[PDB]
Amino acid sequence: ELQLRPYQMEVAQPALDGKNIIICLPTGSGKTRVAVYITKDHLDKKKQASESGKVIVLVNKVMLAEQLFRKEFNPYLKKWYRIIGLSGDTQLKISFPEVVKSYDVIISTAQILENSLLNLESGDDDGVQLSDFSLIIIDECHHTNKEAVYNNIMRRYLKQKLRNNDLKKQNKPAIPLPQILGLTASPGVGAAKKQSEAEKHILNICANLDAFTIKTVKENLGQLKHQIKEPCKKFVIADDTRENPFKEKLLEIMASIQTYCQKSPMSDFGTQHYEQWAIQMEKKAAKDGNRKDRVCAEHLRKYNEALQINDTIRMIDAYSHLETFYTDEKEKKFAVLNDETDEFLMNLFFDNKKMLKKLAENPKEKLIKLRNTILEQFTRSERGIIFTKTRQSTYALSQWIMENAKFAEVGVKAHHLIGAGHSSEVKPMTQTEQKEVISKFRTGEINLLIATTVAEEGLDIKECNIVIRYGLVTNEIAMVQARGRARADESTYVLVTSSGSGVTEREIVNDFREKMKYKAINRVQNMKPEEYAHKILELQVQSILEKKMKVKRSIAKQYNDNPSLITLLCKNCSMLVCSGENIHVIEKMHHVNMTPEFKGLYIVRENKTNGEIICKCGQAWGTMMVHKGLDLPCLKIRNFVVNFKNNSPKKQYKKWVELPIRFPDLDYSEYCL
RNA sequence: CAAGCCGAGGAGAU
RNA sequence: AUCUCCUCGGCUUG
Ligand SMILES: Nc1ncnc2c1ncn2[C@@H]1O[C@H](COP(=O)(O)OP(=O)(O)O)[C@@H](O)[C@H]1O
Ligand code: ALF
Ligand SMILES: [Zn+2]
Repeated sequence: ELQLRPYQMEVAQPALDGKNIIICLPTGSGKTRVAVYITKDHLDKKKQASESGKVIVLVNKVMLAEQLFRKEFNPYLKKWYRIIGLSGDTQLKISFPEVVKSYDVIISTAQILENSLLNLESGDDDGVQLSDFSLIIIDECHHTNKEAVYNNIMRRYLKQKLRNNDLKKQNKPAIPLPQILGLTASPGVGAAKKQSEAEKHILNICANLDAFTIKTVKENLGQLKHQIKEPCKKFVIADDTRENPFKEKLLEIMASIQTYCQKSPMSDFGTQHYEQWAIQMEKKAAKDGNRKDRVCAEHLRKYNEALQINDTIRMIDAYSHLETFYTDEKEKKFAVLNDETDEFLMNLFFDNKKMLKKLAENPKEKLIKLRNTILEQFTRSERGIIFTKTRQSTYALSQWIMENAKFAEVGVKAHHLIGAGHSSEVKPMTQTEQKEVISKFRTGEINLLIATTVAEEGLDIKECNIVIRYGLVTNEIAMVQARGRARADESTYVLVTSSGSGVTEREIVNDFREKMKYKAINRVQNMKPEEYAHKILELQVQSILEKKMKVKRSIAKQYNDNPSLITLLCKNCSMLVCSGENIHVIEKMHHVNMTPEFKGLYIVRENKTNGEIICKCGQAWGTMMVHKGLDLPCLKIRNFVVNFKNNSPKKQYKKWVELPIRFPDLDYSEYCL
């Protein structure tokens, strides 16, 4: 019961035979269906040729594999060919390499394939080679960039093609190369002010994919323009003239402190510059081992973060933020006990804690304007999406909807969604839970979704009525793909932000960028095949040379692997904590210090199962990892400082890998008895 | 369900 | 060439 549309056939017509190419069309245009038709045709062709038919699909997002397998690929091609879908959630009880030759239609996340290839290179596992496949398909080709996943794969493919081209003039024997297909909407641009640079970017993409063409549609183009409707653009601007009372009280506290330790901002409050100088102050103070400098800088950084959320968020949230913060601080110090600097700071806070708590309840905003727009549009509808920067923002919006009685009066449903993985002060969602909330939305049980970048790509929905960004602009690709998800016959696109910032300017950029994309695409579609080949070959060669250079510099990077040359100190107090040798490793990942001569030092805490460690000052250090019955105390380099044996250059890495010198794996024979 | 390692991209600054 | 903030994927342990 497979179906196709005219423009679909037109755009794919080259690839139906040979022509490893790309496809560029707006969202929800049957790209997936195009791919499915091509898969079926390609395999049928292989069978009629008495030749092995292997296909594979690659998606950046884990959600997307399940989506494609569920709704598009498995249904149509189930009867004809075996199909299977893989991801991180899935368990490859068989393995990858084996299923490569079992199900004959693979769908997989990228890093899986790469991992198998890399293992093959290592020889640890049988692994897999490109030859095994006959047709490699891709989605969201735009990711194919300097060190992106896809690009790693393609770099291998390109290398092999160069070898085959070398053989072409040396020896008849050659190694097969699978046909490569590409599927995207916006190949995107590398932030090029000029359109010549943009067309160069495009050509770089094509070369990274052995494109031979972009091959967009022209003839049925009108049918598509009719078929697909663009949401009406809407600018929303709100200025934070109010909020002076509360914010200014806090700003005065900040000034008090910068004077309290001679902190010259050299910039304003409510930005990143201030944060970054605060961090550089922290760096300097650790290089000094001095207090009142990194600690005060860190507290000021916390305050600036509170302010910057205030720029877009209800102040109550910032008060809760810092309330929890200093709560933990007091708990740490009491646990340690069970100086003037911290005393000044904590008291300085608590002196205004309750008063500022009272202030936080006062009204007077962008949030109000957003509520108005949402309510109005929902009444107009008689589904909704929100994008913004931070998960915390999504939660705050959900609370704002929950508490505000007007939204209840409207009856609009709403729930927040955020990305999998833990991001430090947010409860990490679950892939399963993401599916749940998504279906709740797709079942009408949720009418107003909240999401981060993850939602911007894929997440195909039949029809969404409202799309509203809230103070979120990064790059045109993000914005355009976000607009694509509107998907309703009558769609609306909104963008909210302050008028002081250049956010609106960035929006206008992305508009101009969209224009430039076509301006360049039409310049390349109408290009010489020979000149096209020359440019693409040069770009592919350049990319491969760059990768080789990067590999060589990386190889020369880590060569020291010194056993014990150092001393690890606490960073608040420059107190000795460990030595170069007393450390040991487990899982070739973690580090630990047994030899309870260390144990005489550290302190423990736990509240709410791997308990946390803290210093004799109160500095946080690490966790108590349960491994093989042992409660090994594992520490994070991110919260300590170095001193070499010689010349004492104080340094700091945040990641053990940064450090070339090596430590040994633990031998339990020591701990016996 | 918790914790940890690595890689990547983009926003901002040098 | 380099630093900070937000997102993706994979890997391990409980
Ligand atoms: N042969 C066809 N005839 C009509 N509509 C189709 C056909 N194939 C796919 N579609 C439509 O295309 C949509 C899927 O588009 P898809 O390519 O998956 O989105 P995107 O292009 O954003 O990845 C479906 O909602 C379906 O209605
Ligand atoms: F391939 Al699309 F939106 F165009 F997921
Ligand atoms: Zn300490």
